[PDB]
Amino acid sequence: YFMNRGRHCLCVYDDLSKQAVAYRQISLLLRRPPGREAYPGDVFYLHSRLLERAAMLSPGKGGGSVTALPIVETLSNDVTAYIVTNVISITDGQIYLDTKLFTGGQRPAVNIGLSVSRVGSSAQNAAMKGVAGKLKGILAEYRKLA
Amino acid sequence: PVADHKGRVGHVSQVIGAVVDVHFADGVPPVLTALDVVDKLGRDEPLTLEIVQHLDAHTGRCIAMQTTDLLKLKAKVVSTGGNISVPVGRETLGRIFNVLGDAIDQRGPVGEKLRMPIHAVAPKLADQAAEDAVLTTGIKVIDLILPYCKGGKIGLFGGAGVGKTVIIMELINNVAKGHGGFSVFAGVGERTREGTDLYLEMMQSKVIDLKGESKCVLVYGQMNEPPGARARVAQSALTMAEYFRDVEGQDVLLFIDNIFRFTQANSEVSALLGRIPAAVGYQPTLAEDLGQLQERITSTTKGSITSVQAVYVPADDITDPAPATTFSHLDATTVLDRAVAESGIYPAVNPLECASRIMDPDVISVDHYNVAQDVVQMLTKYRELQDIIAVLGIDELSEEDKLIVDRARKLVKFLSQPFQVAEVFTGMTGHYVQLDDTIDSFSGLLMGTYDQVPEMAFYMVGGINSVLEKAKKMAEEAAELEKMRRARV
Ligand SMILES: Nc1ncnc2c1ncn2[C@@H]1O[C@H](COP(=O)(O)OP(=O)(O)OP(=O)(O)O)[C@@H](O)[C@H]1O
Ligand SMILES: [Mg+2]
Repeated sequence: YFMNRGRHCLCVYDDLSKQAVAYRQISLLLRRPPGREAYPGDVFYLHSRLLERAAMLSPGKGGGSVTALPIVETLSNDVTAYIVTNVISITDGQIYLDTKLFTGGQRPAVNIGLSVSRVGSSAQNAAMKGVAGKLKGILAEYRKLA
Repeated sequence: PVADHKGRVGHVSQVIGAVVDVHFADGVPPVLTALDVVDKLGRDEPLTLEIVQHLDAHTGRCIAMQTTDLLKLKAKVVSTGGNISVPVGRETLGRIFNVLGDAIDQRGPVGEKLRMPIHAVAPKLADQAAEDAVLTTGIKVIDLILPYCKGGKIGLFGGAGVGKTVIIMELINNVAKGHGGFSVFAGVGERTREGTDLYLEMMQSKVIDLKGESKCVLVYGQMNEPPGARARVAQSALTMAEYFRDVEGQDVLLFIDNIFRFTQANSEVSALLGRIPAAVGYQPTLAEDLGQLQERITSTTKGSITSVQAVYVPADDITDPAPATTFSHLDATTVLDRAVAESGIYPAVNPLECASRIMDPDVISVDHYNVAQDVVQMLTKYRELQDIIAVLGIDELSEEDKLIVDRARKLVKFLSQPFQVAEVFTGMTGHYVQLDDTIDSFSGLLMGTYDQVPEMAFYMVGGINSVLEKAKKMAEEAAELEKMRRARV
């Protein structure tokens, strides 16, 4: 509603892992052929059409936007699961929270190595651009040398 | 009021395992309705069915609470006019019930004021409570790393014979006996001998004073019971707990052992209902059943329910759908590991895989939080170092890495504790460590003031004072041995 009227919104889904379970339950009860891990065949398309609705409208349509922050749970840091892979292949990035870092005292446990933002510096303010650009190189060198 | 379908006559149309289909000429009663089989059938006990599905406008699929032996087609069935209801009130205190609410202790009639259906709607958002406290259990690992919250939901995850039952008994002894409010022990798919042992223990400790006022209720559907009763004993026990919480505003303790058997029974019945299995082979409604059951186990604005649930992990596979789905429904999670138990460390809690909700400086004291975080960091670093140690050796570490390894080994030994209920297995008097003592001892150990104390002094002891006493005894023995060796010259 706010996107189509020149305003910006943030949508948080906590969490898509359980929506997939609910959809699988509904499909199985209604006699749908099970797929991988008993999930329905069109389980990717569900999240794919859910997350494609978050966009940045052009100036001709108002300029509003919706930002999506879907949340997904893994088991023993296994990102090879079915729905986890599907969601990773849909979003424009990922903030991977590592269990080992969380217990090691690092909070938020953002694993910079496994995290990525495909938008890049385009989504940064002019003030933050230079600081982040130099910081990325410094951290990369520190991790390599460490 | 009286139900409009009470006394409705139906006939058994199909029998497969514990699932029976009943045909009603005037229309199938509402789902969850309780039906009774009227035909004698030469059975030794009555037969009761619960409607779980509607096949059509006249046929309904039901699950039997007793064995369906000697059950023929066309057998007459009569509706009871409502769901399965169980006794509630103070009249149930000190008694032993089954899934149907019948007293199985062979004592006088219950004479309850009223009964309530086992199936009920969970509390709404407006009824939720916002109270956070700390429940002192007397166990160093739990009180330190994963403190329990009063009125919260607790879970113990573990394999077969890891120590789930022992921890539950220790918690019962250390809390329920000295508990102001009431308690409910729900046995779901566990050994029947354990129920007898618990009943004897309660009677001996006067927790259940048959000649006076009792403060506990026992509801037991055990392994021998068919899958129908093992999927509803939990509902009945939780209904009694809900009555105590709401109708009296009383604090209640709900010990469920084991909650995994509930999901297992649901899966077994679902396989017969003709449903497509989910992954592994569980019913597609695994998450929904746990959600409906757990959401009822909560503390509202009227009363509080502190629930301790034992979760069985089949084949030690913690990723199994049943235990995996239970994590999201718990305030405190206690994960037990078989390898830890095999090393002589009891309890076998794996602190790195455990978590608590009240691990917050706004709830627990600042010193408690800092000490717990430091212990977790030390254990995490030691686990990382163990990968190198197990390949090359301890001597291939840095100078400070050796210090971390020694401190972490002492921490691992120190986390062990002899329980007052495991004296037979441990052969040692149990300990009850105060919360403050645990924090002080662990804070001192982290600082390094106990580097001189031997590593084994921390094994199977209580507070720091016990550690020092054991170290003194070990030093005396070592001095005696050294004196004997020297005199041999
Ligand atoms: N705290 C403890 N101290 C000493 N021994 C323990 C302790 N906990 C468990 N054990 C040992 O492990 C055995 C099995 O414990 P327990 O009865 O708690 O099993 P469990 O976790 O309930 O498993 P299951 O019910 O599936 O058999 C005990 O008989 C005892 O020998
Ligand atoms: Mg047990």
